[PDB]
Amino acid sequence: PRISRHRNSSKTYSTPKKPFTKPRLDAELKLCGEYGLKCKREIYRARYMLAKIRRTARNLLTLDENDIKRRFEGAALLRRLHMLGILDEEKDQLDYVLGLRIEDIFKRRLQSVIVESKLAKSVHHARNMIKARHISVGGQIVNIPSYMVRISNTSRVAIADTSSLAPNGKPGRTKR
Amino acid sequence: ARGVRKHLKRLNAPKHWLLDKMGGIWAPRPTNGPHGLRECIPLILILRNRLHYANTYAETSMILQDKNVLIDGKPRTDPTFPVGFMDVFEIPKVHKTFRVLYDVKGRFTLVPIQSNEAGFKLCRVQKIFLGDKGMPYLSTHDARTIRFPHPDIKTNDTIKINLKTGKIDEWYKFDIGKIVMVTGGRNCGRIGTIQAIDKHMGSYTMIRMKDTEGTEFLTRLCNVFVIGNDSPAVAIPTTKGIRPDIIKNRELRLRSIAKR
Amino acid sequence: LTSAGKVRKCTPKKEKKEKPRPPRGRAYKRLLYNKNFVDDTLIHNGRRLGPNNLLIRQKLGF
Amino acid sequence: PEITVKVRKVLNNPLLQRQQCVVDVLHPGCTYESKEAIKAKVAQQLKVADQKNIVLYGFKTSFGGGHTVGFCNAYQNMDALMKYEPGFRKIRCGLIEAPKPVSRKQLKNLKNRRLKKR
Amino acid sequence: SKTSGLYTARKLRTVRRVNRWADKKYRKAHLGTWLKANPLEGACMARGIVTQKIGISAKQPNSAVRKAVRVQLTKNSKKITAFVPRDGSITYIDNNDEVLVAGFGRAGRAVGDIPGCRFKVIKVAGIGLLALFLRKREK
RNA sequence: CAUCCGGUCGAUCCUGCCGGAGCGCGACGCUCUCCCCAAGGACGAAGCCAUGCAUGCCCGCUCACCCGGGACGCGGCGGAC
RNA sequence: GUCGCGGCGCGCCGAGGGCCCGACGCCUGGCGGAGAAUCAGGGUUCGACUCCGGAGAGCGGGCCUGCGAGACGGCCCGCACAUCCAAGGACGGCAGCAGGCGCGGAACUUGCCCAAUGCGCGGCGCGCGAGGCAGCGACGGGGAGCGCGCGAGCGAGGCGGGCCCACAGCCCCCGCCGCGCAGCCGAGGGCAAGGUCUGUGCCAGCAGCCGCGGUAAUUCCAGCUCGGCGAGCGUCGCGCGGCGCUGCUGCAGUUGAAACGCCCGUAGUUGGCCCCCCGCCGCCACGAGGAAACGGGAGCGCUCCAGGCAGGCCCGUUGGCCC
Repeated sequence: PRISRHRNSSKTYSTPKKPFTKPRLDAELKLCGEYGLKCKREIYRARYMLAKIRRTARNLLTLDENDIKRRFEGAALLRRLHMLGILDEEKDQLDYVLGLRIEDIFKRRLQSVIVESKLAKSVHHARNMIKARHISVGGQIVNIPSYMVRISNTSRVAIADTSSLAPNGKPGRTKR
Repeated sequence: ARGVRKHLKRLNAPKHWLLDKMGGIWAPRPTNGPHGLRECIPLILILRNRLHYANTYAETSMILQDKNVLIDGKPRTDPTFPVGFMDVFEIPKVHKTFRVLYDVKGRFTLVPIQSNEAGFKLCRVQKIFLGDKGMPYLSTHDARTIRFPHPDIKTNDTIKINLKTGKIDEWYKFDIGKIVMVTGGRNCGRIGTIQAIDKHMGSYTMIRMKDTEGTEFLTRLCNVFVIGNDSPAVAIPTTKGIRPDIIKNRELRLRSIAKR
Repeated sequence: LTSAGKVRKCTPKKEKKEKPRPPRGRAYKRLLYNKNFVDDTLIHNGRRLGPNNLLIRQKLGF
Repeated sequence: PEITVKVRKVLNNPLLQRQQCVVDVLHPGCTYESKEAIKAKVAQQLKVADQKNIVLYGFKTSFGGGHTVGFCNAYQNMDALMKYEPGFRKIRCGLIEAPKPVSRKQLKNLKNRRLKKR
Repeated sequence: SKTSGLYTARKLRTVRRVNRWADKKYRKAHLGTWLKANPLEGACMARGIVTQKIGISAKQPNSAVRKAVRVQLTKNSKKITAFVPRDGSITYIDNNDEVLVAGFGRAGRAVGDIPGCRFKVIKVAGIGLLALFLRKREK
């Protein structure tokens, strides 16, 4: 049988219901320039994550307030969202969870965080920098632009001392 | 078909054993002896998982071949020897001895004991039967068979085994009020006093016992093991079967992970 | 069936025009962004226009 | 370029006379020059008194960072290493040489042929 | 209609079971008479050796001579007439060449002007027919 | 985690199917810069099989030209998993 | 008789037994569940395949051994189907693993090894095509690329050294070099993207459907641009969704398809109002009991992610709980 056969796998993205719709295409392209997104598949993965969360809150909210269930899981969902920075830490209500949008999830992507921190000039520049392993999420080198930073980790993010700046000074173009 | 099965698959193995899904495609096949598969846990699992004294099964066999560990005071070389409730797992070379009890979440737990506590182990008589010329015999949960029991002891009445002379020491009979620890099912791992026993003649005597949280748990006589009279008798785990709820355990988990 | 493929064998052959190789990946979508949204210099002539219009073209080269 | 090597959760194992632990080797902007280089550094905390007695295993180096974690098997005595050791681990260290290549297919072919020859 | 009573489930189950058969779609999918009729015999593709070649006049209004090869499937020795897609691609097909034929696309219905033809050639002599048209591979 | 849209007409409103729009999971074509996980002769042939291989271990009982090697057999246990 | 119970078999005696709440027959390109696909709610279809139970080793049978086999990597017989042969005889059984042929639309190496995970046997480890390790492999799932900037960089590679490994290798870590690289389907609609410029002339073709082409083809065949999706994209067969076109929610029956020509009528289904306070039935709630995986779902930064149960001086660190 083998251990591998036992391993789970998942489709983390939702493809559209109509794939040639004019409104969806326009917003997608506007989002694509905004966050330096590689393919619509990355945008799709964002919609999926929001839909899971929205449904989880929806079910807990249909359950009556103070029903054991909302206490155990609703507190957990809010905690998780506040700790990834998707949700404002003041809101802290399950009803607010429903009113989230994919853009806000995309905002916590490191490439957007690097740009607001300014460690790079553009969202394009942020993607190239994170790829070159220049970025550090805090004592840890990050090569993946997708990385979603936790709200606490944002301050820890800095260009790693070993990199293009403050270093050997001789990699790539400098060597020749 | 044909004869017996000498292999156990990892996902078939009991959940309380907490074996890794990707850890292996096979699990230790527990052997027969004093405890059955549903109500046992292999000796290799205590030494490899909780104790971590032996890195691999091979190391556990080497230690066992040299009689490093003694259960019930006897050095046993069975990696798959079944271990269950009140079994005294004493490893003298490491200098540490503990009993094997039940955690609130139902996994078997190693609870440290003093030298007096190490000497004796509790037992539960399943029933008293007549055989071999009519002599009565009492069969403990640990399958220990004792000829000629004192007449007062009845079915389901906890008794204490010397384990040095291996004889009955005393009997705490099962009755209303006496403190018991559930051994199986949803309430497994919970110590409570007996509020009432429902006769339910025909099948399944169902007993209700309540802990000091005012919460009554209803469990049939099969998995009710008396642990002293009103006194808890033998030392009990630190949680003491007080039934922590899911929300409360959520806070405890978060405090533990607060530490880095 | 003696007339099979009558247009294909007698159609004239026009060579593929050599072109600046287009950017690929996120870089293509990034260059598609200037056209679609912020910028708009290439896609407008006093009003919105289609990407393959004969008026957008000739004004943007081809 | 400094290297800091620490032992965490060491285990007393009189049965196999070993000292199981987890080794955190910190080599920021550096490469530890092999496990033996940090074996002496691990020996300092372990206090075994013989670097050879210490066995080092599973030294995963984290992606990019200088936090590498490796299980440690500093046997308390030499007899333990002599006995309770994966023959291959003993071979990796260089404590013993390896046996000359054997087909194993021949070891099974020999079994098949030796049974047929009654 | 809609008999509804707390204890009337059996009547409703029977009605659904009997009535569901009425749709052509349930019958073609589940009666399975079609499986025996299907030349493809429950396969996406079938391998058959070309036994004949012909030109089928396109159904009016559209007029052309669609190019097709009559092929007997190797699997069941069952006749199939298969359209050759692309422009002048019957030149690629040769009699006795051996072809892989796939459904025309309407699940057993003739597609477009071609009359009563339910199959199309996707491969000739181990080489994809589209690739032959696109000049990816030769003969 | 609630949607439709083309085709009966001179036009129109219906019913009604036809065809599209989504996801699978197999085939087929074309193509493929790296890394991770991962299915793989089930699909009306439970058709036929060349070769090699998948079940041994023990040392009870040693008068087999090293030794107390532990041949070989006898025994034992497994081969029913 | 059996391990035993039983028409299980045999005598003996009766006439039962089953059935529109579908017996019996027949067919099944029928292993069943845990589950899976799709999915507002309800639903539909599949369940060979990972776990559990069943069944079989070409086909029927029959046995022996053992505690347990009607065992086939045991035996014996017929039956097809092989091999050898000095011609008397001998002898198999890959629905075990690799590998071969046939067949089909369709499917991988005659590898390497017990180091783990188990098991058999031993007390100082041996056996294992169970299993692990490599190769093959766009079944698929997941993550980063083909630049950014206007000067600095990376990693794809290449080479050493670690790390890893039964031994390699891969990963990862380092020095030293360092050379980014896109397809596949379309642009009349539905359906996002020229009413371009060629050829051609109801031909050749295209087109799921509407249709297009017969000299000014928005549709073919090509350059041209553009659009979708993306290391993938297109086609075919099917499942599900769409389809309230199967309808319990939730269809329709004057005329679109559809009230039996009528009345009686049993089975079936459905029955007004009434008693409070009990007994059975459903009924609702909450238990207990018994498999995990799976699916949820607590916690945990596998660098992110698909993952996995981790981790870290830790609730007796965890691995809860629901189903």
